[PDB]
Amino acid sequence: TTALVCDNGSGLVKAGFAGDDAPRAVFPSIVGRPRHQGVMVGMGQKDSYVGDEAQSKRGILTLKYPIEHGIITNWDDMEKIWHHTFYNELRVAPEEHPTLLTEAPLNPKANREKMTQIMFETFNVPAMYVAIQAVLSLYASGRTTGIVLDSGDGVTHNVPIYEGYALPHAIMRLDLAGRDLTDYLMKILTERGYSFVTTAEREIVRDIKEKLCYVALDFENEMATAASSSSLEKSYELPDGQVITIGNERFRCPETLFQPSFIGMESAGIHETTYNSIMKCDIDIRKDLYANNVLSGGTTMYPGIADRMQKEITALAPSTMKIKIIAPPERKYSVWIGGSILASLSTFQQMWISKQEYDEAGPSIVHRKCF
Amino acid sequence: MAVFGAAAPYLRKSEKERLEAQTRPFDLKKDVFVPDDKQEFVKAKIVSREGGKVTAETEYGKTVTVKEDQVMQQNPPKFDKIEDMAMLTFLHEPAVLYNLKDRYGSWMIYTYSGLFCVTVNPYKWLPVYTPEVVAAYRGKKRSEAPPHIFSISDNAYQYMLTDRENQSILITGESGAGKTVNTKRVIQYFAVIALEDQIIQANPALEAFGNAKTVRNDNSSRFGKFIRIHFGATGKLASADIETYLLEKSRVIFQLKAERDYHIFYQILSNKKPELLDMLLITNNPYDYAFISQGETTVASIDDAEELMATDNAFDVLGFTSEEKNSMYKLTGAIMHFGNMKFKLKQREEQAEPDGTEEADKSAYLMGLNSADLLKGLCHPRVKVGNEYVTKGQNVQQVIYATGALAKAVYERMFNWMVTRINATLETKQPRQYFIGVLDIAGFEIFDFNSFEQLCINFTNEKLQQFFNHHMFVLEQEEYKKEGIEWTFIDFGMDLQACIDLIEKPMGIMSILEEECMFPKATDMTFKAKLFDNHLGKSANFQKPRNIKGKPEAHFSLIHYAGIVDYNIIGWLQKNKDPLNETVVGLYQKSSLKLLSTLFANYGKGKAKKGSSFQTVSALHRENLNKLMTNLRSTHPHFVRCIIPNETKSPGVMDNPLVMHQLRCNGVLEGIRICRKGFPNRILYGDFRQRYRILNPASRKGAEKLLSSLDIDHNQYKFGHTKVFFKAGLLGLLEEMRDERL
Ligand SMILES: Nc1ncnc2c1ncn2[C@@H]1O[C@H](COP(=O)(O)OP(=O)(O)O)[C@@H](O)[C@H]1O
Repeated sequence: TTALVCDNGSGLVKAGFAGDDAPRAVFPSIVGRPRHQGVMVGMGQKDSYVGDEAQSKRGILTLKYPIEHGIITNWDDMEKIWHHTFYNELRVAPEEHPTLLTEAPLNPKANREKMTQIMFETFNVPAMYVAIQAVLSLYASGRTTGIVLDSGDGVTHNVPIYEGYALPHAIMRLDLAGRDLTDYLMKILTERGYSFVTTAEREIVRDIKEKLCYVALDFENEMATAASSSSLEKSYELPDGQVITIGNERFRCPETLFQPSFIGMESAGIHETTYNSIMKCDIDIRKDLYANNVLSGGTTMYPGIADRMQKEITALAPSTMKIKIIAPPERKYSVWIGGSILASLSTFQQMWISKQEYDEAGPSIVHRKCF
Repeated sequence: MAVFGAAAPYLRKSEKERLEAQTRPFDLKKDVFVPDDKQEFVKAKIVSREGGKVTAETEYGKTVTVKEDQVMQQNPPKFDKIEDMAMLTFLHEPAVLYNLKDRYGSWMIYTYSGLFCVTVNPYKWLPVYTPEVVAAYRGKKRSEAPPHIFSISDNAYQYMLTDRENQSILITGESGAGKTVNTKRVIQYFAVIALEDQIIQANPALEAFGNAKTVRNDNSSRFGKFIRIHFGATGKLASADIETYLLEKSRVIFQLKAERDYHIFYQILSNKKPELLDMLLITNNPYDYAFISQGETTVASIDDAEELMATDNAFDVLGFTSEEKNSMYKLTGAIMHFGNMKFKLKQREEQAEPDGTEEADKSAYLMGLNSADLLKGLCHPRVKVGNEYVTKGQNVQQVIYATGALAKAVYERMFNWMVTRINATLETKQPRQYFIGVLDIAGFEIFDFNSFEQLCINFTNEKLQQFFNHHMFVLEQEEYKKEGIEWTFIDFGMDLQACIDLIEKPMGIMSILEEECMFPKATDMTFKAKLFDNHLGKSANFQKPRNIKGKPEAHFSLIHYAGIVDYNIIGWLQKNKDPLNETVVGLYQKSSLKLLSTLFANYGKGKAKKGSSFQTVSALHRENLNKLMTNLRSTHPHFVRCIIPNETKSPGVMDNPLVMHQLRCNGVLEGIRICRKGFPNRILYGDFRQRYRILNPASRKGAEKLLSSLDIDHNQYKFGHTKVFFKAGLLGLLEEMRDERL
């Protein structure tokens, strides 16, 4: 038997089989419902589109994300997402496959409890397990120490690990991510004349962000460069023509990661929460952590983010340390890759939570040594 | 006794000479088998049993004392020279050694040993291979005719014809101990009873592409050759098929301190074909090429230049063109050019980039790809994530493992396709019914620096020996259900399967090795620690190593049927990795050569697609062994055991250590040991009477009266309805009471 590695994320579902080199199914975690009335009789419209289909019918739907910041807020939508993943994308029967699921640090406990209750009762999986995203990133990176910065789409977090032991008191979690960057980019494009308001235009703005945004190495110098030159402006082609041209908005959007006061948050940038997690860690492992700073997740994928973060952390740390930032090209899928590695490990086969254990001890079994 | 032509003496000595040799004094008390120093057990006499002191007077004039706990009787003279080792009155280890010793001194080659057929090769010509005995055997039975492989060949044939099933001949011996010519005479006999020339003609190709120098042999076979001889409905010769199994890939890359790579690279390195070297850019110096130079560079094995010529001749006389041999040679040269590639880490990153490009250019010009394109495909693989491709990163270790796996893959691919071409040449359109296959496999090799490859070999031989053991179990159950005497319903296989479960099963050695080469920062010490933490004491066969006579090193020891083997860990993680590079495989599919056929296509709804990185030599090997067992377990098997008498080509004189080594590593001793738990001495009632009636001179009542008046216990003999079963002690006691009766 083989296991299923479903990294449900928050804004992208990634599923596949344990032992693969990459996820087989990657689609947005979206549930769309029609908002107009529907006149053609006989074509038999359905009531909810889930996944990559909702992006095709995007023009006549209201797109909902069932998961807000790591946390699941709509359990019916999430059951639809999982059903679509199991049956219409992987085409497997979950009654005969263990399932490894992934979660961010410092979430509510009812999240995991309801997740496993659903997986055992609605889908009847034989076993299941919930892993932390950062640990799986560090598996897939081929390290055993290092401070991992996993910037997804709802949540950003640092998890310092040394020699296979994690330092829980030094785990930092920040609720600024790609979704807030998209909202800031909408709000900041509005000052050039373009307005995107609907949930179906949020997707167009997310595409603009992915395709044109980058991190400036020096924010003030890039601002002056954009104010004087015009060599920074790119054009983008909306899905109906009418090209839009954006200038300093390209590097002004992901700069919110380093100055979260742009969106009215009080906290510190990612370069500073990384350093603060390191300084919470014990003094004997800080050199290794400085040398093994691992990036993963979709929001770490801007051009120039590694160079920017190295410049910042280097200016912060003592001048006699080797700051080094590991940013693989397959960053976005690191959590899934590590999950596949972990579920294929042979030592792991007695760490699943079986159906018998669940029927014995209730959903509370999730927080036990079978974590 | 004239039916055996001129070979009659060598095939079987006359009854008259048997009786004239029977008359010989032998003391059953003080001529017992005795441990030795120069050998294991030597013929000697004891003066007396003085407490813990005895004195063995051997032939050499020595008078050593041995302990009363290591002495055991010698075979009686009235049962020496026995054709069937299973019928020996006393089944000991050196007993059978001396049996075969006197049989080869008396120049009797073949000897029955139960379900086996043992054959020590004679070094000079005998009339035993003349066609007269071949034709004249037709009509004689196995149970009566003296041992020979023609017997078991005919028995397999008639078994096929009566049961309408396939049979399997398992010839077991070392390359260079006569296996080739043994199989040759097998195929001759099969043709006689109704394409051998073609087999021998295409053989040098396999001898090249699947043989390499080990320490125990300079022409050792690595792949599991296996020839299927089909037939028709009328049991007449139809066609022949051949399959290759378990070809070791690690040799193409890593070679030990004392051994070489495959023969082909050296044969090409023979300058007698300068056109090959100047068309492949191969410099004469063998130290130049890193894949090969780590092994033994050159040895006095054979005339490698002449062997190159013999292979080229066999090629030109085989169905395939000259361009195809040219492509074969150039492909092997490309495999050779892979080893010298050089990679460095980048400026301020963890990415691999090539510094040397010349060997890259020339290997691409050979392979039929672009050099920049192949370098890009090695440094930056592209993988499929849903409906998009993203580039994967690699460092130097990863790209080197990928290069090694690519080379091993292309070599093994070319090999399998060459075997397909050979079989196509051999192929005849005659309808092919049930076949009788003959199998050539590596041996249970033991050394002082056993490694991963030797572990794989021993695992294979474990599966084979357990298979034979279960086969003999069912055969003994057949004998019992015939005789109407059915007892001891335990099988004989699980006692060996318990050792298999320590290699294949999850948390076994292979699974731990796979997990360890998957884990991030694993090392050999961590591998050893996990092996110990997970097996030590909690298992039955896994146990500590042993350091004897200052051996090199050993990290743990398993026990097999062939003895305790100490294995070494160093290098297993690095050598087990087999990450195949999918982008470069696609490049090969898009080549401008024959390569696109070898790599034709290689790497939802339920998919067992293990990734390219989650690939391990051990896992591929376990799969191949599984399918080989599935091919064999459908055929009724037969077993042939070949022993070298001495390392020197001088006949007559032998080497007892080499004999013991062959016996243990072969499993004849394990067969006799499985016998030793039941009643191995099995004789009918009539001859029993004619030989033991004078003890109580006068069929169940008289036999029972004699047995009760011979002080025999119940559990010591089993009363049958055609034969009454006795053990070693019973035979000894009946012998003694006969002797005092006379
Ligand atoms: N090339 C890119 N540049 C910038 N942002 C990107 C890029 N690719 C994806 N993203 C952002 O990453 C987010 C998705 O991150 P992901 O790794 O899928 O987290 P999750 O799996 O939890 O949704 C999206 O909101 C998208 O805006």
